[PDB]
Amino acid sequence: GRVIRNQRKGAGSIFTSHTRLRKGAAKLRTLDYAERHGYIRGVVKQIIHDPGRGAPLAKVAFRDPYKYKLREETFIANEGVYTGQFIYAGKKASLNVGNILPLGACPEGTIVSNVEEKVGDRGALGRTSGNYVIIIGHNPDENKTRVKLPSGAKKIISSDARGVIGVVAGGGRIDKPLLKAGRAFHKYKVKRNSWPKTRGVAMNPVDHPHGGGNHQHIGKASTISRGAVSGQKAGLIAARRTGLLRGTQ
Amino acid sequence: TKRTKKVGITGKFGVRYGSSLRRQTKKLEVQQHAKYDCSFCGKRTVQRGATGIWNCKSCKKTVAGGAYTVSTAAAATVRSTIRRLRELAEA
RNA sequence: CUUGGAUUUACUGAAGACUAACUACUGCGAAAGCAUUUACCAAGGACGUUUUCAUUAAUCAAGAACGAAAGUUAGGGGAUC
RNA sequence: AUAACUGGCUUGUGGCAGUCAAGCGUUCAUAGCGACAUUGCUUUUUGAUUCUUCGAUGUCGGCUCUUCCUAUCAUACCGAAGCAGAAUUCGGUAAGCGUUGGAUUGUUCACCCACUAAUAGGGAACGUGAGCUGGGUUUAGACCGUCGUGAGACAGGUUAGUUU
RNA sequence: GGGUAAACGGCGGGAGUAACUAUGACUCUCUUAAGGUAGCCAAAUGCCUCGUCAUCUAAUUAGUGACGCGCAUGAAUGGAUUAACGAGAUUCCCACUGUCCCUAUCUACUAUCUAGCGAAACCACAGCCAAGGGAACGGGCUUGGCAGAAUCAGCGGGGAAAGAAGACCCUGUUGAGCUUGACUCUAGUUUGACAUUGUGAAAAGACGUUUUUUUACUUAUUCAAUGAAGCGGAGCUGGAGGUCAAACUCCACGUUCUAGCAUUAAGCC
RNA sequence: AGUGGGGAAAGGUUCCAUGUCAACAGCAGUUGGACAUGGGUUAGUCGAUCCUAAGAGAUGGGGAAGCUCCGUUUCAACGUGCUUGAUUUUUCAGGCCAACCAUCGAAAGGGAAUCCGGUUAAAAUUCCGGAACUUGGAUAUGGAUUCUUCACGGCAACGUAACUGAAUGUGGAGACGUCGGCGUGAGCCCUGGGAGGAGUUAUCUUUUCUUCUUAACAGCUUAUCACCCUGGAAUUGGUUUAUCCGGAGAUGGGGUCUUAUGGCUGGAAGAGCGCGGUAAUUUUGCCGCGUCCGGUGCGCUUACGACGGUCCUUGAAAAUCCACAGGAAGGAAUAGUUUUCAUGCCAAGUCGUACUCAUAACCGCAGCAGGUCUCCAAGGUUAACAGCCUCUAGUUGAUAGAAUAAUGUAGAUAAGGGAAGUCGGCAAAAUAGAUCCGUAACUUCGGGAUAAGGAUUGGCUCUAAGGAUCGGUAACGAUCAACUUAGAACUGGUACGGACAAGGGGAAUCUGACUGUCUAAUUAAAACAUAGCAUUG
RNA sequence: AAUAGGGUGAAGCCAGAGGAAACUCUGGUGGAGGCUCGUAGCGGUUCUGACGUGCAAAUCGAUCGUCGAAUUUGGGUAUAGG
Ligand SMILES: CN[C@@H]1[C@@H](O)[C@@H](O[C@@H]2[C@@H](O)[C@H](O[C@H]3O[C@H]([C@@H](C)O)[C@@H](O)[C@H](O)[C@H]3N)[C@@H](N)C[C@H]2N)OC[C@]1(C)O
Ligand SMILES: CN[C@@H]1[C@@H](O)[C@@H](O[C@@H]2[C@@H](O)[C@H](O[C@H]3O[C@H]([C@@H](C)O)[C@@H](O)[C@H](O)[C@H]3N)[C@@H](N)C[C@H]2N)OC[C@]1(C)O
Ligand SMILES: CN[C@@H]1[C@@H](O)[C@@H](O[C@@H]2[C@@H](O)[C@H](O[C@H]3O[C@H]([C@@H](C)O)[C@@H](O)[C@H](O)[C@H]3N)[C@@H](N)C[C@H]2N)OC[C@]1(C)O
Ligand SMILES: [Zn+2]
Repeated sequence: GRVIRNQRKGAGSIFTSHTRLRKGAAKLRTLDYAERHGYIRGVVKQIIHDPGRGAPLAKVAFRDPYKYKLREETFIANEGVYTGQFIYAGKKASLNVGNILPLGACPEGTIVSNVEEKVGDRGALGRTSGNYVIIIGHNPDENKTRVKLPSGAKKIISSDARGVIGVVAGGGRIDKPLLKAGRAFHKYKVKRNSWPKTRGVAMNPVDHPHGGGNHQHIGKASTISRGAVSGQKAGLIAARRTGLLRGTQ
Repeated sequence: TKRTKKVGITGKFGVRYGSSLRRQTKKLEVQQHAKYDCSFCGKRTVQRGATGIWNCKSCKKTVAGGAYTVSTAAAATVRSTIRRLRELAEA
């Protein structure tokens, strides 16, 4: 047969992300002395649209502690943050929307976003519009905090890892239907080349494991082992179950 | 005169996409294009620029918000929850 | 279902419901209904009045508000039955 | 050296014709029929075979047009009758002359409607594609049903498909 | 051994039974993982089949509506609908007309003839018929009919005319595209051992050394950040813990109404 | 919306003049993109050159037997740094810093600066004549500034001829989608008077046609928006075609700013144009006069402005230039500045530049009915940049002559019938614009719908309605002006969307929801995609 | 970089009418849409038309689909033979 579309994506030729119009990577400030021991104050200059991202971003200006120079930062804007607001980041930052605090300084049930997995990686968790991380409990002796991720998973993180108070803005995008192929076209026009999607059963056997036959059908189980090799993993990879989910989970 | 009985703003879609899909769009598009009261200057001049971005044409202040409304229910709950946890901690 | 220890014992914890006992020939509400604490919001019957208006009223086709449970749509929850 | 047309041999099968005469026909085998048997003919069916053609004979039907056969549907003349007349039936010489218009089907075939003197059957490389047409069949696109794990299969159905 | 079908897929027979008959609500039995549910249908899916009935027509293997033991319908291998849309398939009707009855006439450009210019396909030799025999359909051979130069415009009977070493079929110990529970392997991936690979402790084992389990160290090694900027320890200040010896624990140690400013040190010894 | 006038790609001398006809231009040839001999392409201002884009790619390095692969925010001791007080001793001395930056990548993106007239056989925003501009440098003069050292004025928005400002920091410009109506300007179109010239003239047309123009650049001036001062608002007012604005200060009154765009003047009438005359076998002319004053708009195109809509889409980068914050340093009195005020001086390199841009200069074997990116755009009819006729400009190229049989190809018409033809209405016919009337089932309430189906339409002569600017119950008078709509009379071989242009419709079934997409060269579909739905990691 | 001229008439806005009320109705304005008729453009249905030793190794005529977006297109750039 032939190399399937799955396999062709990894060479990254026509499948690289479309980044010309993007407004910069969204990150927290690097952990420095000020955020480790006290707090530092910045001001929101702009709240802007980032193409390919549902959540708006905030450009925030901070003084450089060590030389006469301004520093601009690209944050993920939480809902309620506004231009001209002061943003406090550090260990002594107050518990207000938009402030960047370590997770150890937030009581049970604090809603937080753009949360670090490891201390100082500048944010990995709860970054999309309408999403957030819940703080479940504290383990002060071990310096570990337990949090609830958007997917429902529970995770133990260092209490020195930071997060931003509030909910990521722009929530509710998916509530409105797209209604049109053209809206999807415009959506992925600034993300990557992954649309439209041809069905594997509509192809010939060279093109895809699902192709061929005098009727369109898969012909073998679409649940594929985790240990299958590239070119075989099309369908439902390592599925624990299939079919309509009924009841609770 | 009342030009359309029920389609409202989704009259631009004609007879396409199905009535349920158009009716679901109507609920969010009315909120999307509505004027909101600014919490800073007190005028009804807040409109959406893009998803999650709400500008006031009067005082020129932009606040991050929801995709189709200025404030979502989850964000409102967080303000009270963050308000509450703030004083229970500072006391 | 259980020797992979089920059931039973103690501690901590997580969920959603529900509001026992007090509770009655007792209360309120147009009816459907309404039962943990507290605070706020506006509403109400009765009573008391040497206050006020002066027939403004009764019942009502048409036309409207509310309306257990079950059932429907979309989210969220989904312990128990 | 070998199948799928035509052609050739064959003629079971198909079609057509005889001989005998048990019975039918109010009695009367033979006007008209004709069982049980039995002799043939034809190549307008389908087989059997594999002789010719695989450095290719354009492979359905229709349309168009000519001609030929006779085992004669009509028309000419006549013989027979269980021929009173009328109508009808059997038979002879006869192919000179004609043998139609439509609904459904790609159809040959089939089946109805109607007209007509009559609406006979056949051949000519299953006449006729450098005459057409291209509905069907019979490349590649696509759908369904059954079958197959699958790729795919199906004298099963369906739609689109360059005629030098 | 457990779960999973909006995974691949699958979704039954045989007997009897109602007071005319017929049918069978009802019963028995065999059997499955389950025995096709809601719907839908001679449908683009039904062989039989041009199914049967009705409608449409003078007449309908077409169309439509019904019926359903359905060769072999059927539920995201999606079922049944469905307004709007369609150079999609199909039937009927109105309008329309040379599609036809049944053909006629007209125009331009060709064809035609001329001056000039001037190819190609194809070609064993060639070129009138009937019969015969013959590789079983001859231009040539045998026997007949016959048979007179040179030619022009047309024509599509024949030259089994031309175009291409049949694309169908079969053979070949010739392939190739594709598939899989074919034979034989393979990238990847996973699992163990050994090496990289050092320094301790406790507890179970077996003859001062050793097997196993856990857990301690940091310098090998691995991950990450940075323009390698504030690390580790101690101390100076305060505050709380009521101290009692005596300074013993813990905490902090310059920035939070506001979209300003902070850079090239003052001061002191 | 060209058979007109230019260009990009591609070609490469095909350009022009002279000569020439063997071959080539499928006839011809005295002609030619042919053949031969010569000539021809002039830049500080137009491009390239520079910048960065997607991307490409060296370098300490890490792989690979290696050709080489990987990395460029690259585990690196990475400046061939910069500014001073000067020293010339071609030596010094300090002080600032080094986050980023090898390099390549656009003749349509970004970007310093030029116009008009004339001129050749063939070049011109390149030459000539005149008039400007930019950048870099040098530097003199004047002006400005200083005894209150680094200017004044205005309540303010801010104004000006100038009117110190190091490191460092910051801001702006460069620099950005798309659609809708509205406003303004320019060019074009239309139009009156007058001054010339041409035409028609049997008759007539105060007539038919034509000329009457004004660059870059310099000065003054000129604006929507925005902003400032005053003042303090419900009897809410102002206000757009589009409903937004006002105690966060409206309406009213008075000012400030951007100069897009227009006006006047200089450039500049000396040019160009139109008439008339004259020398002359003439190079090249020389002279006279004029070249003026208005109107109009749902016109066309184009630029700009103020607005409004739209997105699960929010619509480059860099070079480069400016400004600000800062307060280092240096500056006065009988004296330092600054070339961001005026004037003056010097210079601007390299390569491209002819021509074609196509029914003959490119690619398709060729002078091939194919293919190949883009700018400008007149009158009439009209909704119209469609179709039809015309002006400017350009062609008149495609072998020709004589005839007009059959069969063709392209196009027409046909009595009566009206799909009987055929697999099938294939093909053809029928319908068609605009105004008014009328419009079913069904439906996702949006549609279906131009459903179906009727009536009307010419010409001529009239009438009515819809405005602008001036001037004080001005409900008026005056002056001016665009075509829309409506009605009436009269009239004709009943014609009239008179050519052109221009839907046939209805009742159902199957199927895919829809718009969209593919088998370049036999299949456009019911196939693919799609939104929606579900499952998996 | 490019895309005549029409039709329909979505939200928003103004004005009026009806009603006891809840509410309802009308006339304008506006100018939405992978809306529609239809040029240029892009495509390629049918005649199974022409041609089929062609003008042409895919063309020519008519008839057609679509025509403001999943639109058309120049140049630059990336992806390379199991
Ligand atoms: C012109 N229409 C005709 C119609 O007339 C009719 O034709 C038949 C024809 O088919 C019959 O013929 C048919 O039937 C005979 C049989 C009866 O013997 C067969 O032998 C013959 O092969 C067959 N074609 C012929 N015997 C009479 C015509 N009217 O049926 C056929 C038709 C086309 O519809
Ligand atoms: C055991 N030796 C290690 C040696 O391997 C190495 O460590 C690198 C480290 O330098 C890299 O990290 C480095 O390089 C990355 C780059 C790859 O993007 C940089 O982004 C990063 O700033 C830089 N610290 C890290 N990403 C991997 C380690 N093995 O250097 C550190 C070391 C201790 O010598
Ligand atoms: C499934 N087996 C195939 C096997 O058949 C074969 O494939 C060849 C392929 O390699 C050939 O192709 C070869 O030659 C061609 C060309 C020069 O002819 C090249 O373009 C190509 O690079 C070269 N690999 C191709 N022409 C035929 C296939 N069957 O090669 C091995 C294989 C890919 O595994
Ligand atoms: Zn505001």
